[PDB]
Amino acid sequence: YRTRSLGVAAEGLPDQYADGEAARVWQLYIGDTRSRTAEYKAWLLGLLRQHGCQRVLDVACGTGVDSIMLVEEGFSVTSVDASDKMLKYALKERWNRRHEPAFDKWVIEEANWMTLDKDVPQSAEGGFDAVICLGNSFAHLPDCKGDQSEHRLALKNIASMVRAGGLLVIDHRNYDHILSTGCAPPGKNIYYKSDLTKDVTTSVLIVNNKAHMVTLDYTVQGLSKFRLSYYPHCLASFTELLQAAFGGKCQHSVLGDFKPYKPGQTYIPCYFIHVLKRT
Amino acid sequence: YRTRSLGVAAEGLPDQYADGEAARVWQLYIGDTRSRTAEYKAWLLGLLRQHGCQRVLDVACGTGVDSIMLVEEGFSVTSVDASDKMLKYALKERWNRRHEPAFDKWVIEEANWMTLDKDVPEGGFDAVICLGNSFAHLPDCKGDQSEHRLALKNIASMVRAGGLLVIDHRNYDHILSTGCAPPGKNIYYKSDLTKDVTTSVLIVNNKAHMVTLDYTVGLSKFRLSYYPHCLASFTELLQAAFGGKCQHSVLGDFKPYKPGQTYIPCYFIHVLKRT
Amino acid sequence: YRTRSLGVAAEGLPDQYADGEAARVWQLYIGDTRSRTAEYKAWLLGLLRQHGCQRVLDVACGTGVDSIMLVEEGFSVTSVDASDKMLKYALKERWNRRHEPAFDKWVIEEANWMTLDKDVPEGGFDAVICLGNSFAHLPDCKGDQSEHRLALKNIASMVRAGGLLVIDHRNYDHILSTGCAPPGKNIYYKSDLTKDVTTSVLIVNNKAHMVTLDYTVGLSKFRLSYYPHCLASFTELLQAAFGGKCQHSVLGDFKPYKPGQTYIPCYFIHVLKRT
Amino acid sequence: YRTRSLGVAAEGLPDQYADGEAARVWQLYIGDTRSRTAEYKAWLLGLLRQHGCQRVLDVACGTGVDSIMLVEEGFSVTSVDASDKMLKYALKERWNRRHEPAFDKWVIEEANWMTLDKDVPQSAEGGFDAVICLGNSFAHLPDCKGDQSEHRLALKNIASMVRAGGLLVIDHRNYDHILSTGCAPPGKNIYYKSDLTKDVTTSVLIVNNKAHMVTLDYTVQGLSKFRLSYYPHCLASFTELLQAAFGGKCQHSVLGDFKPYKPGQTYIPCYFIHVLKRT
Repeated sequence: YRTRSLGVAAEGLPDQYADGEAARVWQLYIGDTRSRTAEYKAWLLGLLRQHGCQRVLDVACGTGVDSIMLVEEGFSVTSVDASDKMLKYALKERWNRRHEPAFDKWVIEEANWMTLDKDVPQSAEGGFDAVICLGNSFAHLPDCKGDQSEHRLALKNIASMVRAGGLLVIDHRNYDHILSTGCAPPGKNIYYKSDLTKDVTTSVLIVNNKAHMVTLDYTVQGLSKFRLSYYPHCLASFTELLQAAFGGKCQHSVLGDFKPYKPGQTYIPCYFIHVLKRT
Repeated sequence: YRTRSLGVAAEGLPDQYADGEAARVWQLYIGDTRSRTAEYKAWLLGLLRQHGCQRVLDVACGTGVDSIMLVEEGFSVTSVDASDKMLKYALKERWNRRHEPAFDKWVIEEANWMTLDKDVPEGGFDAVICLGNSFAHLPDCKGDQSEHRLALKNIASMVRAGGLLVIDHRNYDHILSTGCAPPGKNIYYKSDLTKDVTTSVLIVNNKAHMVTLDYTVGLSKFRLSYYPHCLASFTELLQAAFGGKCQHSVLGDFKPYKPGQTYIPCYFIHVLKRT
Repeated sequence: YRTRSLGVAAEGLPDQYADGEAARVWQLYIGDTRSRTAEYKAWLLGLLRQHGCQRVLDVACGTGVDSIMLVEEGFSVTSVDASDKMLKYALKERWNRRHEPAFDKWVIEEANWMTLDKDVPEGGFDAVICLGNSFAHLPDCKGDQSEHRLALKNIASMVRAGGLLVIDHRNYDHILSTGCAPPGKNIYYKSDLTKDVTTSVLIVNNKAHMVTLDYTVGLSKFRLSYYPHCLASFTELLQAAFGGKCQHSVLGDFKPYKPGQTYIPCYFIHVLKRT
Repeated sequence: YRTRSLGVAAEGLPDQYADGEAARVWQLYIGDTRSRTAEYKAWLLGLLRQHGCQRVLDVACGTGVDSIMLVEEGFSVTSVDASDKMLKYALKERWNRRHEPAFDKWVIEEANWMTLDKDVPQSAEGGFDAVICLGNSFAHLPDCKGDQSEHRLALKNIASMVRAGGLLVIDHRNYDHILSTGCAPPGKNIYYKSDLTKDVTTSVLIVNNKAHMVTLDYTVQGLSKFRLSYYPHCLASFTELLQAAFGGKCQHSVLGDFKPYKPGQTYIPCYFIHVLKRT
């Protein structure tokens, strides 16, 4: 006997778990995007301009921080997420600078990976010049069914957002390394340096000999604790998933931490970033 | 072993229960308010202009529908709610008409009853409204009503000297005594959904303590709960909230209410003026 | 991600909730029955011997304390319950006096009301007893009381031609109307624990539907729930269970009950004889 | 709003989860102890008689099947478990043969590992001749705190049940092998052959690079599904845990599937069985 159904709000009532220890401390966590690194800004801006990108779809924009950078650099951006919880900060900022003309034109909407075609809006045009999905968000999507086919669908829908000749930019942490050291240490984000000091417990879940989940239990120092989970995408496999998603008719390369990656290199990157161009 | 903590979102992941069969029927319920009755609009507009109210605080604005009416009628409105999931529709609409000047000036923020002083953004508000039976959403978790006392004190303190509080509650005198909260009885917004409602009364230690409605409305279920505030007792809660320096009257369904009258109202609305 | 399914034990592991602060206070509650009142013993023994009952079925024997009395008094008793956790104490005691011949012959098995025919182990029982307000444990999950109908039919069918059913329920007429189930009022076993009880009444669609007692008794909490059976309605349930071929009378606290009497009883006991 | 507290029964009511899909199918599972293997009976009986054991403590007797064998072979047995759910079948059988004199003397009680000293009863004597904990039950005990110290305590208490000169017989599946193939296949129990046909999903949980849990999700064929978890005890470590438990004053050896085990041997045993004698 719950007093209200799961997932239903009520006027003057916080939504179900808004108020808990874990929530309060996770918000402190997605509120540390106050230092975009210089190397990241110069590489994303450089890639999108080498390719003549003007219209960009930011998938899983979260708080909207990559997107605000884009809007400020003159791109025509539409930014979507499934999480209303995160989208609220994006929408706030647009509203604050609602009065800068670049931000008037900023499009922000709700979308889900699984229905991404129906959810995203597409102008007197059709087809985005580049679609970005960065910060290791794709890995947030679990393989609930078991065979990865939700990953297949999600990547098909993202794929289909990319116009002919356009780019998909999409990253994951280096799960090869993680599975093999058994750790996902903190302080490694190459997009935004934190200055929070954190401990992390790393839990690796292997089902029937295939890694299936990586779960990180954070302690941040005011001592507090939250948990986030990821699907451990191995490099070789993800590349394939992406290839399948454009049906082979594409050009693919791999960066490790913004730089070209050649298998065997001695530098072990924190992140792998895939840039595909639709042919 | 949850895979993520309760209450923590993730890029490209629906928040925890956004997607359930209850949620997706409750957002049809939150969205069936497309017909503010003529009677209500003429009453609220009347009461606010009779008193010279200009700057208004809408507490628990939910989708912002009363507030949109106020913005359109030339009031200076700040509208708050605790629920981000309802506030999202208010924010959306402001954004869409962001281009009308009245809506540029519409202020919308998060606030919670228990910290209302710190949350809301000068020398008071002229009138503060809390209508649609929103106050009744607030449960008495502790047991002694000490959270309604605090909430009311915070709402109270939003009202400047000489200003108004308008605050309503469904007629729980009558519900408790028939054991039923029937649907179709909102005097503010006429639905055209047809619904069945199961009414559950929870009495703790001989005091009514909760009223829980299980709706059926494409057939499917959700549940909402309410604290059954009795008329005599609410009046007292409000009187305590201004410390007795106030004047109070009671409407039943927009009309003056005299105890004993034969017309049994669906809602009681208190209008208080701070002295 | 539970680590083991709900309801599956494991060598050298306490079953799921055996160890909680509620459990370990409820087993103090199940164990405070060390004083069967003189009045009760003289009544039940009297009623069973008046009627010539020899072979008796104790339904919902719990710790087996009424049954132990019967074994000691020379009856041929089979005692069943659904709960393994309460049945464990019955079984223990039989084992300890396994060496007295009366206890060798004591039959103790698991059974559930809903399949009672298949579960209990010839040509009927002489009397079937269901005392201590155990029947009221059975909730009306479906909504229409169709599970009490089935249960009663199964209990009924345990009673041979010319035999008795003795079955009681607390006075829920009176509880519903004061809104309180006070403690200290068991007429079968006097506690000397001191307890506070919060009484919660749940009324669905104007029918009382559940009574939930939150006990406080070294201070700590547990909760038990009950279906509030009203006297007039229970009588009918029982009449339907024998198909009308039966005779029925009502005691209030071991004494004849005439509607209107000034003595308001704690318990109603039905004694029915199959014809 | 639960209607009764977790863990409290009521007359004429099944206990909380007694009735579910999972329960109903797990009972089918511990009801397959109808074929003790010949090799096991001849080895346990032989070991206990080589050492002159007469008084035996069966820890985690579950349904009581090893114990009934012992009572029938003339041992003075006391059999304990924490699970009332399993103990119920042991108690049933004793009651049925209550009238055989060997079974009259059979002692059956509730005990928990963590309080095992206080819980078990000890005759006009003190100290059991041998204490057995077989069938991989010890592995049922989780490391909830994190540092294995519950294992330390539990093994101290079992240890302390063993009289001077007496034996502790205590086994675990071969978790070395399991962790390394990522599988715990079915059909491997060397004590009781099943004739149920089962599929198993094997899930390995590695926390901060130490294996922490092995969770088995069974499907049995009437198609039904239940889950059981285990702590993955590695051979080298368990031996140490046991050594620590007698404080070094003991004699230890290891069997693999009833036979002597020498590290490096080509036969990979399903189970490791430790026989320690207290000095």
